[PDB]
Amino acid sequence: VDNKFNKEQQNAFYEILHLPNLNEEQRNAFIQSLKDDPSQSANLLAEAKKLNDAQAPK
Repeated sequence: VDNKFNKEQQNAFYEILHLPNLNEEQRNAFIQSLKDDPSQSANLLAEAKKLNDAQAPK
């Protein structure tokens, strides 16, 4: 994105797009959240990361 978001948000976005033990509802709320407030992306990353890892297989 050249006029939409920044790399920090798109790198985080891809990071989220790569979560294998995530769900649509979560991946959606996150992606959307990222699309809403790109500034707090790193937060949605660490959050989607903690969630994906926390909600993953034992």
